[PDB]
Amino acid sequence: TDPTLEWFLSHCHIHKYPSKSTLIHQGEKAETLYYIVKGSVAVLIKDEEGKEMILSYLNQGDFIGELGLFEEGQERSAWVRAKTACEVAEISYKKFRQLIQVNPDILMRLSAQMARRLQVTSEKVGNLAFLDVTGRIAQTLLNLAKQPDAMTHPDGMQIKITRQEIGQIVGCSRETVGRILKMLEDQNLISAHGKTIVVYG
Amino acid sequence: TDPTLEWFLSHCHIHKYPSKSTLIHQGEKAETLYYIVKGSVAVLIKDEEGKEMILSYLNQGDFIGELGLFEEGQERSAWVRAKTACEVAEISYKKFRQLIQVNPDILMRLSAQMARRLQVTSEKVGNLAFLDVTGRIAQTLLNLAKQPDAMTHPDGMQIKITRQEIGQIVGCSRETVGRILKMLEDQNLISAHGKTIVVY
Ligand SMILES: Nc1ncnc2c1ncn2[C@@H]1O[C@@H]2COP(=O)(O)O[C@H]2[C@H]1O
Ligand SMILES: Nc1ncnc2c1ncn2[C@@H]1O[C@@H]2COP(=O)(O)O[C@H]2[C@H]1O
Repeated sequence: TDPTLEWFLSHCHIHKYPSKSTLIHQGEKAETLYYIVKGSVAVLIKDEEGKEMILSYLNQGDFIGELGLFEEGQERSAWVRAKTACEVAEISYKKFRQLIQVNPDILMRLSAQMARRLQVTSEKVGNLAFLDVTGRIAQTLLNLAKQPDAMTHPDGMQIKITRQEIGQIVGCSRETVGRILKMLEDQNLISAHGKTIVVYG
Repeated sequence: TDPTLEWFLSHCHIHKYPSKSTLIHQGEKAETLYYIVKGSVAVLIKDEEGKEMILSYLNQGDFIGELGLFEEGQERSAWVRAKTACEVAEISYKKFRQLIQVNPDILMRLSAQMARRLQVTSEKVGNLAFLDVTGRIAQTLLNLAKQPDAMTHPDGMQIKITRQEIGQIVGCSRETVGRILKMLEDQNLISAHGKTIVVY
């Protein structure tokens, strides 16, 4: 059982958010911490022209908006959009800091999540620096194929994903994803038809 | 410095490291936490080929090797090499977790640094994804103009970085860096005198 989590949750005010709604806006003054009770969200950044890139998918049990907790006057570092319908707990940093005194184990949990996120984001940095847009998309297709939800196909592995989700992962437009996917098909690397993509061998 | 910091340091061993020496090797079993008492280090990762990429620079007052602390059986996520001569304090994770029980404020200081690192690293992800090699270099020069080792100037400030270094942060060749540094000079954005660049 987890008494610490119930204790924490009891000090928050829980709300429901339909999918696609924005929970956090980049630039806002940060004064509250969030905790995903149910559902999943996408943490994303945009460029001066609206092109989006997902930094991470966050799910049940994950804290959100923790980056502004340690210093005053911080701004939210990214937008957070509900991927599915969510049930999110919210609490002011001020109240949260009071809880940390009563039981530091709650901070230990938050920090464990921050360390994992740093490891994963550093990994992305490596890829963005070493691969160009074509390689980024190819490697993404390979990783998707290696995932558990990836189905087995007569000629390799089959994955389901829209050209737009791929664009969000690599940080390019869906039209760009379209051109590269077309090129990859001509090189006999994949087979794209509808929302289904077959990765060969 | 303050009493809490000094309290933490009294439970550590302080070791000296010369320039270019490796403090942490990627893949090692993470069992120790470090604190930079004096000096500077670089955090590096690389691709299947051996090409190095500078993830970050850390300085006096920064903790290092904190990532493997929250879960046992983890490997160091990167290589950490001394940029200058360093004076680094170290303590076992086991002993550190004990200190947390006495005074959690020590964990707060650590977590604050991790939060900052996540912000900076995420920003780096944005730069690499949305900026062309030229855009990256212009930004990097500014990020470097913010370093503690940067010198002032009657026209902006100055850095003593090399073309290999810049290429390692941005993700490009020494040649390309030169090519781009040249352009930025024509456009009156910077001025290079040897290994010294004056960022306006
Ligand atoms: N690299 C990342 N990985 C995971 N989550 C992140 C990352 N960058 C930002 N976020 C989350 O997005 C939130 C935006 O608001 P905050 O900056 O307060 O806190 C941020 C973290 O919760
Ligand atoms: N993105 C990053 N920014 C700053 N320091 C980092 C980053 N990634 C790794 N490190 C540091 O490099 C260390 C490598 O060993 P650890 O993984 O134990 O701890 C890591 C952190 O101390």
